[PDB]
Amino acid sequence: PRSKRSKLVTLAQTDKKGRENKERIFDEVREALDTYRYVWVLHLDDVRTPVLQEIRTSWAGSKLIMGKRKVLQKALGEKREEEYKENLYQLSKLCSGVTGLLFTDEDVNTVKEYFKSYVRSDYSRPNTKAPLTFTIPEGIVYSRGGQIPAEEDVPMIHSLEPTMRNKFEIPTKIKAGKITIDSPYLVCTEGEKLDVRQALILKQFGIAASEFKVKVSAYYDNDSSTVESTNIN
Amino acid sequence: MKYIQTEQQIEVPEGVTVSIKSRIVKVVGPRGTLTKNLKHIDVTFTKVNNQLIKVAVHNGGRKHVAALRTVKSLVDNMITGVTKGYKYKMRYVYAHFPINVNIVEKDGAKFIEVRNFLGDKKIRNVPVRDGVTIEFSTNVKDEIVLSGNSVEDVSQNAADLQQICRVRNKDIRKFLDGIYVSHKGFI
Amino acid sequence: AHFKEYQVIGRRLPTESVPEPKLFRMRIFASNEVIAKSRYWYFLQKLHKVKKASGEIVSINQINEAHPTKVKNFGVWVRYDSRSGTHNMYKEIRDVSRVAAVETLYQDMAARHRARFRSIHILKVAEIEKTADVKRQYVKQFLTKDLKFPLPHRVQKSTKTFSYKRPSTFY
Amino acid sequence: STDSIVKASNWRLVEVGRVVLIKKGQSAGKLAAIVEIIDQKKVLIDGPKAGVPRQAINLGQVVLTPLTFALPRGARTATVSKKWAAAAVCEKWAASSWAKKIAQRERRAALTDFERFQVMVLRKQKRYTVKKAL
Amino acid sequence: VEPVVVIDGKGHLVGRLASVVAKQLLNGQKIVVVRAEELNISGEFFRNKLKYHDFLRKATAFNKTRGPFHFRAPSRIFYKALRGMVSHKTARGKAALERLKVFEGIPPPYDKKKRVVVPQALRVLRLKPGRKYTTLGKLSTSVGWKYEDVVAKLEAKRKVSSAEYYAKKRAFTKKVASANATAAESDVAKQLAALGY
Amino acid sequence: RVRKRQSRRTSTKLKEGIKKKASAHRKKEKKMAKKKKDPGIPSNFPYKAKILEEIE
RNA sequence: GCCAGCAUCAGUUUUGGUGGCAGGAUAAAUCCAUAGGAAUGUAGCUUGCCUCGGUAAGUAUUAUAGCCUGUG
RNA sequence: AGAACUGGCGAUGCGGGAUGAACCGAACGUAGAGUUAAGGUGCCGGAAUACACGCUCAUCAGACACCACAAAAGGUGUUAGUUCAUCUAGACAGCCGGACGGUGGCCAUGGAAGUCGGAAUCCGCUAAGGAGUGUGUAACAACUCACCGGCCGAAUGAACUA
RNA sequence: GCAGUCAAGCGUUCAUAGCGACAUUGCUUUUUGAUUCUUCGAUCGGCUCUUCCUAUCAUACCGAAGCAGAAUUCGGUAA
RNA sequence: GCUCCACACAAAUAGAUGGAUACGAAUAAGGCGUCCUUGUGGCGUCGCUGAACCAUAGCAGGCUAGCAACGGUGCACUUGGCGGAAAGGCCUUGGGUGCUUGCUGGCGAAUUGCAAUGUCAUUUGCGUGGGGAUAAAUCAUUUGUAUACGACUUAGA
Repeated sequence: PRSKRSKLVTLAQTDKKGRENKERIFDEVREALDTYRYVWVLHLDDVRTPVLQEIRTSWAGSKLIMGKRKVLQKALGEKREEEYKENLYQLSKLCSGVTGLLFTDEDVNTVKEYFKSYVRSDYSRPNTKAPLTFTIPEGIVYSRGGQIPAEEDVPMIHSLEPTMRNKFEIPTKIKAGKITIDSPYLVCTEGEKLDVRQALILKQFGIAASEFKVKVSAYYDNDSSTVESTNIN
Repeated sequence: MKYIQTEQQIEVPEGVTVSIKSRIVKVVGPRGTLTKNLKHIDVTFTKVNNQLIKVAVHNGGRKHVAALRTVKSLVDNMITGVTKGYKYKMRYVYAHFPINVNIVEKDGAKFIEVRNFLGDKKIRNVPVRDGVTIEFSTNVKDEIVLSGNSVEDVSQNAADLQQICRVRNKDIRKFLDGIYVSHKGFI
Repeated sequence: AHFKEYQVIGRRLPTESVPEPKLFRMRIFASNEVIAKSRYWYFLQKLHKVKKASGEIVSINQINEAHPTKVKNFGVWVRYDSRSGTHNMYKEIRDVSRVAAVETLYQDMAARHRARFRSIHILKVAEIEKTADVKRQYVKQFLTKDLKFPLPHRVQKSTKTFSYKRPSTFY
Repeated sequence: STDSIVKASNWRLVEVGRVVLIKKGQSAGKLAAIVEIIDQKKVLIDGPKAGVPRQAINLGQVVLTPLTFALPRGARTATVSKKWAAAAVCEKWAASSWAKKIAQRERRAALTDFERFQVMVLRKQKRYTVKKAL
Repeated sequence: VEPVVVIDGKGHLVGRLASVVAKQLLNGQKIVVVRAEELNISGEFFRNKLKYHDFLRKATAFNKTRGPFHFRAPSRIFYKALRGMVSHKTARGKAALERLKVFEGIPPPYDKKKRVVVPQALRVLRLKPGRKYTTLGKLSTSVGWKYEDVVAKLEAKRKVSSAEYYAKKRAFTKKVASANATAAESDVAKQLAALGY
Repeated sequence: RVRKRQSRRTSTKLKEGIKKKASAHRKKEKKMAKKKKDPGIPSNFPYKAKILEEIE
C-alpha cells in the first residue's frame, strides 16, 4: 500500500459532475434538434468567456450548446444507422475540436455574414505566428514592455523577476525595486511560429494583437434533412 | 509479482551508431563518442532494425523494472549528448566584492580559479572534467557556459562550482553572492 | 499429504416416526477416509443437528478428475474465521487438477498469510470454461498467444565436491 | 560499417514444441515435447515415442534442448506422435553431440573386461601411428 | 581422489568453503587455498566492515597482548572462519589444520599446478542475482592490510606468463587434434568407436 | 567507531519468568472474560450469477 | 591348545529382484467411432500497410493445423 | 494472597534442551544384534549443503512463540486479499486553453478589489468556473487550484485486513 | 491525580448498553511583571590513580530560526 | 676433532600403493576453429560435469629369434635460455646408452599347497680410503656510554 505518490487534497466547494451532466447535454441537444430548424457547427478552439457570452447575448432566441465532442457525436449519430435524423452523421463527422453546436430558426445568410464580419482582438495563442515584433528596451522594463511611452506606465512588480528569469528564460537583474536588463531582448518576429513562452511573454505584457474570427464548417436543415459545407471565418 | 517479461524501447536516429556487448555500451555520433558500463544491472539487450533497440527483464520485481526504465533514460541521454550536446549557463553575482573567475592550466589539468568571493584571499580551485569546455559568455555580464556531451560531467562540474562558493555563517536572506545555474539545455 | 477428493454421504440415524432420512452429501479434500469423515461430521454439526453417535455415513467414495491431463484455470472461494468476523477470498490457480490446485493453495496460504489447515475452509473450486472470465493478472499472464520465455540462470546440481571447469550458467 | 552491432545472447526458450530431456524420475533420460505451459515452473509434456506418460512436471526435472518442432497448443498424444514423426526429431537428437556422448558413456559402462583390454591394445596401435604423424 | 587439492578462492563464499574444507581435512585430505584476496562474502561492504569492527573492538582489558588477535589478511580471515568450525583445541583438530595452507595470490610451486573450485560454494551459483556482495581484499585493506598493491602487481606478471603457456599449449593441441582427425576413419578407429572410444 | 550490540542469549531465569507471567495473564484474562454477518458472494468470482438461482 | 576361511542348517534382523491375484466409476484417463459447439481462429477468402512477400482488421467453424463438450 | 484435588522432586540415574532438582521423552541387573522415542541431519557433531511451493535484505535481521512486557501506533519497504467508486458518451498522469458576469457583494480602515479580519455566502450565463484553494501586491495586477474542455488511447483511485 | 465534555474506532448474533486513542474543561489560589525572596521530622564526604558509557559542557563539521553584522537560542553526526 | 666418495647393516610411518593433468575473464555470458574490413566483427562448432584426459599386456613383470618404421620413452652426460612471491623448477641442442606391447614367434613359472598387507616406492654408523685443510665463543681480567644480580657496553697476546 506504499511507495505511491500522495494525492494533494484540497478543500473547495465545487465538485465533479459525472455522467449526469453528459446525459443532460445529450437530452438538451436531442430535444433542441426537434425544435429548431437549422443547426450549425462552430470551431472555437481558444476563446474568452466574455467573447462567448457576447456571441450568446447576440441572440437569446437561438441556442448554443458546448460540451464534449464524443457526446455531441453520439447525440447526432456517428454511424449512418445510429442517428437521430437522416444524413446527420455527415454533419457529426465535421466536428474537429472544441465545437460549439448552434441551433437557430434564422436565415442562412444572416448567420453567414455575422460569423465572418465578427472579429475581435485576442492573444497570439502558441503554435500560431503573430503579426508583431518586439525588442524590449535595454533599461528598465515597464508593465506594458515597449508599447506606449514609459512616462505613462510604471515599472512592473519585483515579484515577476523569478518568473521572467526562470520560466521565460529572460536574462534579468533588479536594481532597487525596479527590474532591469542590459540589452534589448527580442522576443518574436513576424511570420515566426510562436512557442509557449513567447505567448506567455506577450500575454504578461498585455498584447491582444491577433484576430479572433470564429470558423464555421457546415450547416444542416431539418425540413430538407441535408448537409451543406461552407468554410467561413 | 515476477512479471514474466517487461520491455522498453530505445530510438536511435540515423547518424548514431550503438555497439553493445555484454553490458558495455558505446554510442558514436557527430559530436563525439561515449562509453558506459552497466554490468551492475542484470538486464538483456536486443536489436530490431537499426533504429530500435529493446531492453528486457524476465521474472523480476519492482526494483528490477525501475532499473530497466533508468537504463533506457541513460542511453537516451547518451544519444542526445552525442547528437546535440548539453549546455549549462551559470551566472555569478556579487553585491560589493567583484568575484573574479578565470581559468588556469596547471600541470595540464584545466582548473577554474575563483578569487575574491565575499572578500577572501583564498583562491578556490575547481578541476575541469574531461569532456567539458568552459567559455566566458561575451556581451552578458558575469556568465559562464559549460558545454559537452556528458550531462553527468557537465552538471556535476556546475554543482561543484555552486558548492565551492557557498556562504558560511551568514544570513542568506541578506547575502546573495554566489554562482548559480541560470539555464540548462542543448547546443 | 498429496490430497484426494472424497464423496461422503450421511443419513442421520433412523427412528420410528422417521424412516429414511434425507442423506446429506459433501465433497471433501483430504489425505484419507478418516480425515474426510471427521471433516464431514465437522461441517454437518455446523449445518444441521447431527452427531457421530447420532448419525452414520452411508457411502464414502473417491472422485478422480475426468481429464487429469487437460490444463485448466480454477477459481477458488476460500474463507477463514479470522480475526474479525469471517471474510472471504477469491484466488485463481492454473493447474491440471482440483487436487493440485488445493495443495498449492494450502501451501500458498501457509506462506503468504501464516494461515493453517485448521483455520482454512474450502467453499468452491470451479474450472473456468471461457477465457475473458479470468480476472487475476498473474493467470492472465500465461494465456497470451505463442507464449515463450527463457530460463537465464541454470545453476547445475553437482554430484561431486570439486570441479575443474569454472562452470557456466547459460541456456 | 556504421550500423548497430547489438548482441543477441541466444537462449533455449520454453515454448510449445520445445523438446526436452528428462534427467530425473521414472523416465530418467527420455525425450518429451512441451505441449502447454502451466506457470513459470510447470509445463505439460508428452512423449509417446519413447514411452513417457503425459503429465505435469516441474522444469527442474527436465532440461531443454535446442530442438523444437511445429505443434499446436494443447495437442493430444496422437497428434504429438504424428508431428514428432513428421519432424523426425529422434534422428536429429541421435546426430547431436550430446546424445552421442550419452551413448558413448553407456557403451563404456557396458564394456566387459576383455573389451577393455581390446580397447587398450587398439589405443596403443593408434598412438604409434599418431606420434609418427607428429 | 588426489594427494593434494589446490583451490582457487576466486568467486567463492567464505563460510561454505570453510565448511567443505574443514570436513575434508578432518577426513584426511590435504588442501591448499590460493587467491584469498579475491574471495567473496554475502552482504554489502558496509555490513561486513561493521562486523569486523565489532570483532576488532573485542580485546582483553587488563592486557591487550593476550587477547583476540585480529589478523587483517584475507588468508587469516578465512583461517579464522575455518578454525571456528574445527575443534582446534584437540590433537585431531591440530593435525587437521596442519593439512591446510592458505595464501594471498598464487605463489610457487602452486602457480605451475592445476586449481579447482567447489560448486556448492560459488557466489554465481549459490547467490540470487540482484544481491550485494563484498570482497575480501577491499575489506582487509579497509581494516588495515598494507599489501594489496603488491599482490596485484605480481598477479599481473603471473597472468602474462600463464597466457604465454596457454598460447603454446593451444597450438600444440591443434596439431594433436588434427593428427588424430587424420588418423580417424581407419578400421582401428572404427573398432574403438564401436567399443566407445 | 561502532558501538555495542545487545545479546540474544536467553538466560534461563528470563524464560522461566516469562512462562510464569503468561500463565498468570491467561488466568487474569479468563477472569475478565466473564464480564453472524455472513460476508456474502464476493466479487471477482466469474460465475457468481448462478448462485442466485438455486433459491426457489 | 591358539587364531581363522568355506559349505549346509536353525533363531533374530536388515536390504534388493521377480511373479500371480482382488477391488475402485469392475479406476479415471489415453485410444476408437459418432453429434454438436466455440477461440489464444487452421486453411481459404475480402479490404488495406505495402522493403521485392511479410503484414493490420473482417470473414469463415476443419478445409491443405487442431482443440473442447456429450454419448457409446 | 487463601483454600481443594492431581503430578513430580525430596530418595532418581539415562537421551535431548549448548549448560541447569523439579521442561520433553523414558525409569536402571551384566552383554550382544535390530527398531525407535523426545530432539535433530552446513562444520564443530553421528545423520539429506535432500525434494517442493511461497515470503523476507534488516547501518549490528532472524534462528519457538505467548493481543506475557516494552504496545498504542508509525513507515513513499514488499507480497497477497476485501469493499466502494471512474472509464471509448475516453478514466489516472502529463502539457495547452478556459477559469466569466452583477461585483471593487456588506461591515469595518490610512489602505484590503476572492486571499490581514467579522458576518452573509445569492442569483445570472454556462462546458465549467468558489461572493473563492494557496503564493503575491501598500492596494490593484499576475500566477495557482477547485471545476470544464482539447491532445494523448486503457486501465485507474481511495479506504481497509492479513 | 480526581471528576468531566467530545468523538477516530471497537462495538451479546443490541443502532439508541458498555469500552474508547488523539484533543479538551475545572481544582492548584490572585490577572498589571511587588514575591522581600521566608527553609517545617530523610534511621554519609574526601584523597591517590586507571578505564568505560553517552543521555555532548567546550572544541570540530552542519541544519532551522527576523539569524543585518557581533553574540545567542533550538537541534543533527560525534566520546 | 672436521672433510669427498668405489656403500656391510639401518632408517620411509596424523597414514604412497598409476599420474596434484598449470590460462585469464564473464555468468542477462563464454571456450575452440576459421575468414576478413582487425573489430565490442562475420561464419561454423562445443558445453548439459572428471562417467574426462594421459598412461595402462610382460616373474612386482624374466631369457631369446625376427617383421615394419626413425617414432616413443628411461639413465648419465652435454648446449642454450628463462624463472626471485616462499625463484629450487620449466623448456631446449647434440651424442651415447638400454628398452619398446606397433606386428609375429620360442622357452621358464608349478609345492606360498583353497586366503592371510604377504612386505617391493636417506646416511647420520661403523669395513669402505674419498683422504686433504687448519676457527670461534664463554669463564676469569678490564672499561662505564650500562647496571639490584643476570644482562649490556668496551679493551687486552
